[PDB]
Amino acid sequence: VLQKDDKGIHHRKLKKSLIDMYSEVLDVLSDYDASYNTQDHLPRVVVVGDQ
Amino acid sequence: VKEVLEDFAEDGEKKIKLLTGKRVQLAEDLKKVREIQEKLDAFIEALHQEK
Repeated sequence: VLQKDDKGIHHRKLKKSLIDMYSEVLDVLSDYDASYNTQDHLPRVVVVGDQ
Repeated sequence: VKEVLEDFAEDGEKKIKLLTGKRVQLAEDLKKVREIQEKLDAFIEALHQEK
């Protein structure tokens, strides 16, 4: 029931976040292809920096 | 003849009771029910955003 509440009406502003659904989208793209090509299909922010 | 054709062009009843054979009438429903299709689907997606 708690998981349903998260999926449906969680009675809190956090419910049905569209970024939350994007996280799953990118995860499933990663699952589809270990190779980078298809992961590159969809946007994300990639942070690089000096060691 | 031009006078007769103009008089018949203005006559809506003559157009209704002459030159009635085309199938365009059936297609007019196919195209017109697009407003009902939009209101209903948009209402269902509103049921899905609410729950």
